[PDB]
Amino acid sequence: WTATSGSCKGRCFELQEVGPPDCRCDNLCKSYSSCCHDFDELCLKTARGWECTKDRCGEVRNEENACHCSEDCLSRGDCCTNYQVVCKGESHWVDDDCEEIKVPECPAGFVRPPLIIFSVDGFRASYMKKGSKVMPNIEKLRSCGTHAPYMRPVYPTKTFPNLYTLATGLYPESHGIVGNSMYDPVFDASFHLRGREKFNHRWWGGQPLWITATKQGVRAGTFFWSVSIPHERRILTILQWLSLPDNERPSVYAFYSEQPDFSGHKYGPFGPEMTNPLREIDKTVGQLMDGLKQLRLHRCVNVIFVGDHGMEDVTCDRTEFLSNYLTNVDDITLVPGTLGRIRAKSINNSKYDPKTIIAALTCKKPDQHFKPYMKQHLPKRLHYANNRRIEDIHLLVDRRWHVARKPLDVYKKCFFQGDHGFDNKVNSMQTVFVGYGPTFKYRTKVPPFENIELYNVMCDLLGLKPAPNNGTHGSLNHLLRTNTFRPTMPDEVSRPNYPGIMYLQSEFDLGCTCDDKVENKLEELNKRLHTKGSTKERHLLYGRPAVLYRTSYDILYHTDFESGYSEIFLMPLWTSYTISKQAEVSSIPEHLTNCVRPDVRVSPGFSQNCLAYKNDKQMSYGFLFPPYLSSSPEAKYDAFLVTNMVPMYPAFKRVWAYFQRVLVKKYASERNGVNVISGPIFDYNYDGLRDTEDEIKQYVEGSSIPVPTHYYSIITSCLDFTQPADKCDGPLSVSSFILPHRPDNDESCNSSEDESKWVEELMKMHTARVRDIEHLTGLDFYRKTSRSYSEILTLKTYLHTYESE
Ligand SMILES: *[C@@H]1O[C@H](CO)[C@@H](O[C@@H]2O[C@H](CO)[C@@H](O[C@@H]3O[C@H](CO[C@H]4O[C@H](CO)[C@@H](O)[C@H](O[C@H]5O[C@H](CO)[C@@H](O)[C@H](O)[C@@H]5O[C@H]5O[C@H](CO)[C@@H](O)[C@H](O)[C@@H]5O)[C@@H]4O)[C@@H](O)[C@H](O[C@H]4O[C@H](CO)[C@@H](O)[C@H](O)[C@@H]4O[C@H]4O[C@H](CO)[C@@H](O)[C@H](O)[C@@H]4O)[C@@H]3O)[C@H](O)[C@H]2NC(C)=O)[C@H](O)[C@H]1NC(C)=O
Ligand SMILES: Cc1cccnc1N1CCN(C(=O)c2cn(CC(=O)N(C)C)c3cc(Cl)ccc23)CC1
Ligand SMILES: [Ca+2]
Ligand code: NA
Ligand code: NA
Ligand SMILES: [Zn+2]
Repeated sequence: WTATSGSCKGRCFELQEVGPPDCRCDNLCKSYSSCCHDFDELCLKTARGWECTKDRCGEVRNEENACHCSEDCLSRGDCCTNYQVVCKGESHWVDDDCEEIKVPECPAGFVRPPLIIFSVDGFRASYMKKGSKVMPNIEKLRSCGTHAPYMRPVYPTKTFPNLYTLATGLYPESHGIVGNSMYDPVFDASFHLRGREKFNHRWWGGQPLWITATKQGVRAGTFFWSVSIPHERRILTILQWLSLPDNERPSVYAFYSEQPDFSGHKYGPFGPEMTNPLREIDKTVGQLMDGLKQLRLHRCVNVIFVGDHGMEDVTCDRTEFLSNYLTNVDDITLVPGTLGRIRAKSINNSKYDPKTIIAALTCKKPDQHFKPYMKQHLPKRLHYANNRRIEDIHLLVDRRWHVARKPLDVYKKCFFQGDHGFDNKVNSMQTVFVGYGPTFKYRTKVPPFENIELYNVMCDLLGLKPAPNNGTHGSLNHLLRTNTFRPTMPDEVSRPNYPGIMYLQSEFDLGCTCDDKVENKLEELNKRLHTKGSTKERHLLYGRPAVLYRTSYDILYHTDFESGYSEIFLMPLWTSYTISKQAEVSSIPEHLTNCVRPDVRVSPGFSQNCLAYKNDKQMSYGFLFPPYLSSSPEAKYDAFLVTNMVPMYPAFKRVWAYFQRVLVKKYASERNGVNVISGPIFDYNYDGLRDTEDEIKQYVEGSSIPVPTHYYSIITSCLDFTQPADKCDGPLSVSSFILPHRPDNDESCNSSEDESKWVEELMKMHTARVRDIEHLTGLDFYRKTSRSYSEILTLKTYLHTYESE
């Protein structure tokens, strides 16, 4: 209930929100039906429109006008944004040459440059270039400030998950807004795009920037606008707030545009009707910048122009129907469209089974345009699993397609031509970032980055300490002229042991065999030097990774590779080796086919055993440093040490052997050598974080050998590929993956074919940032390079996407 009998006189767009039953005058009151009776009359004036004309100049102040062209309007802060151009001979901001802003040029009483966030919905990254002729104001921000050629949204590339990610620096799984539509089984409640449940504070996790600001005494504009308030009025309201006395004036502001998303859904991303919405957004940007210029704030304020996601061509005839796959289609609830989420229709149904639902959806039609996944099997780069609101069964839909339950859902709901929501590495889903202002760099292009990184930078821009988030603070320091946050490397927690030869062969009872019984002073000293780390500078190029948790591990050196061997997990945490462009691939000699060798530096009690693998009918083993890449027949024996062995499903060994035998060499040829770090990952509770030993759900049968959920590799080389990986003078180049360790290759529809037809496609899907592997392993890589730490942070957030230009 609202006693809407109070009045808005002198309160229009008030910054504090008044509590019920008293009526509201703030920019959100409409959306709650809580505005005072006179809100429209007083606060939403429209008379005479939004622009000054020649014959309004000097005019007597008429209070009924939307904006003013009277002589006192500058002092009142309520001129039409074009007042000085029309009435005072000034130029539009867009018409002025750009001049570097080396220092903030702020009026007296400004304690910091204010931040204005200009957010646009559905603004696809290619619009920056393709629409550049019809967006001169945006083009000037882009070319004169700091810009990325695109910014990567989070998955799902929907509106609510992305806008709230932008505001919090968190993955949707951590902030809680995991879709525009959600069911929370603990609340037993639904969140919708349409309605009143989406207002309840229990849905919203993390700490959004407006809250961070307020807690630390930085004043925030009310960030959100009821949909019916027109853009011109949003802008004028912002500019009016900018004229408040020092003590009352916010330091951070937001503007939101429902366009171009609204038209893009109707017309597709490049429909001819899309030009006008782009012109209109540019005009709003012009109005803001002209208004800042009139207030002498145009060289004081930092402006972020930022999108939530792009837009793809999608029409009703490209819909897959679950009714064509499932018999029991009435026993399921589907969240439909550009992603699919499936759960039981009734909790009381004990005949519901996810396993049979997944199988019925798996590789069933030759052209199938979606792929089912249990959520823990989704590519780890999506970070889309650790929330009770994310249904166990997920459908990843191909770009340009929809999934629906039954054909009736699509005609008792073609309307639309555009949609978004697909995999966040899809080109069409990429969106925009431009920063302009004293704190941003001048005419600077920065590499593409993820939207999770921006919360830290907005905090930096405002002098705030960010709440804990998923950005990597310092990875975007290269966007900024100053205010940089100077990160330090985390301290190593566990130091390694360096074991020497401590055990005789006969102390081992591992049930292993090796035909290594084939037998010299110069060569003997040589092998000893290798085992003490003589070749280590070759294979460990960036220092050893640091272990950031408490554990017991050994560094083991070899001619061809170095490893950090965990006495707790009984396998390496990491294995590091360098392959030059000139390296040769050899085969495993016939006599060495089943060779496994005890490692005389490591006790029997901290070793794996061959008997466990013999007894476990489901599990085989592989090696982290591959025998195919040994530098010599004698060095090959090192690759068969029990301390280089890891458990692998036969199905997964198909993937791994092809990576090891074919792809590593291919990369070394293409990249002029590669340094490789590989190892296991244990993430049984799918939180994206290293498991402790008590969380491991699966062991090699009858043993304490834990089974990894995933295998990772990090492949580094020189950015300037004219220099070899092992002699690189400058920036580095990386690609990584986190491959799911699965007992089958059901994920890959073409897997009955030769690995050359499917394995690389699987790996590309499971591409990863080095930072993702850090969270999953508790390791810290690139500790000893010649590069600055912020540049290394940028390299660790890099994701190799495998999309065309
Ligand atoms: C991305 O960045 C984010 C932010 O840094 C990372 O997320 C953090 O990870 C931490 C570890 O997983 C986690 O720390 C825990 O804090 C617990 C207290 O949690 C509350 O308080 C915080 C602080 O205000 C708050 O943020 C939390 O908010 C969550 O939950 C609410 C409502 O439920 C949501 O609104 C909100 O969206 C958020 O949900 C997300 O996180 C939770 C986990 O907290 C998930 O379950 C959700 O699905 C969702 O993803 C909370 O309101 C604290 O209780 C924990 O301590 C336990 O474990 C420690 C080990 O140190 C141990 O000492 C304790 O004994 C304790 O165990 C006990 O509880 C167990 C569970 O019942 C029980 O089994 C035991 O027997 C014990 O009794 C823990 O320290 C932190 O909360 C989140 N923060 C956020 C915002 O998500 C994220 O990891 C990063 N991702 C990647 C990939 O890097
Ligand atoms: C980008 C940014 C960075 C840091 C702090 N804040 C930011 N922004 C976020 C977007 N803003 C809005 O006004 C929002 C608009 N919508 C859409 C909405 O309401 N519809 C009905 C479709 C939102 C939906 C959500 Cl989940 C959250 C915010 C908004 C401005 C502030
Ligand atoms: Ca985990
Ligand atoms: Na076996
Ligand atoms: Na298959
Ligand atoms: Zn949309």
